Amino acid sequence: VIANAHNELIHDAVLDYYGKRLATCSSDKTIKIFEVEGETHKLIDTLTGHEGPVWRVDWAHPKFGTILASCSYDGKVLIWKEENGRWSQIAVHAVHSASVNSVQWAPHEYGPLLLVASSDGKVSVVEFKENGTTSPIIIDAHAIGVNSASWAPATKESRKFVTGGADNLVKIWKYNSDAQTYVLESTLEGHSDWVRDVAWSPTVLLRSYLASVSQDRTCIIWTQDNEQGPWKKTLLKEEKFPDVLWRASWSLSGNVLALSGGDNKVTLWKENLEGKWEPAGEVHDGPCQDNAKLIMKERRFTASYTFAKFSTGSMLLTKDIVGKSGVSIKRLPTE
Repeated sequence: VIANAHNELIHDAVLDYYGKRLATCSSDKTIKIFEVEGETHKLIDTLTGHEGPVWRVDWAHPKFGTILASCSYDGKVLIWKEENGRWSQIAVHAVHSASVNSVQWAPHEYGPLLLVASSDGKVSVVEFKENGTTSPIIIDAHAIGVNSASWAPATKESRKFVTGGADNLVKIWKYNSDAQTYVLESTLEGHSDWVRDVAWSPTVLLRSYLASVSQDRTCIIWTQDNEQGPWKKTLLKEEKFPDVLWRASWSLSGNVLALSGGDNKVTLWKENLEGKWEPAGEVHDGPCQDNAKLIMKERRFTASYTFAKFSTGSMLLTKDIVGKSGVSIKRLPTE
């Protein structure tokens, strides 16, 4: 009836490719690594190096070894690697001059490719190559600041990714061989406030599925039937959600969408009739019977902030301030 919780200001978490390694990052500048087995989480190492709140973390594909990517408000991205049980920092990606808000590895087919979004208004793509053919591609995306960037599924010029800025816009970028960089292929203007997160669905059918989440308390599903055709705008539901939406995540199959924010619970959404979206599920020292405050004012984060992410093996990890790791992981059949 009355619960005493730990300092769970965890901002992000990610489950590796099998489901044996969990990583969480928080506002207290620390990254934790958990050994996942069954329904219990074993802390094994605390990674330190960031001089500010850590916003995101993302595992690389196991075919590159055990590699973790983390980004922070300190404007830096850190690449961590485990060698014979030894966790060591093996890279510093500090090209951005402002809070780095998101990081995500590309589809393995492209290689050890990292996508980065920053409040400095730019997006960087760095192919780390262990033995050293490594130059970064830097792009101006959302002058007023980029909040999130997400890769598109694999099918060089076929490489694509979506971004969401503090200018209320969603932008789609494709790689151009002749230009030697990613170019703006589309701009979408559905939202009336900060786009908190954008997610490109891995589903492989006719249309392309795209989900944008905004500070205006609405979610938009973007669709594209033919590869060069326009982009259709479709509100998830007709009316606004009670509160701010923070995150969106597509399951690796079954095309199910997981929303963080809006209602007081992580809500799932599936599409079962042409262009109709409906709820398909849901998920639910301080006693509730420092500077993180300021940085969150500028970052416009509130107390109702939460996250949720789909993972291979059909898993969904959500924020749970009561767990040992502060994260819950439920396997979820999605078809």
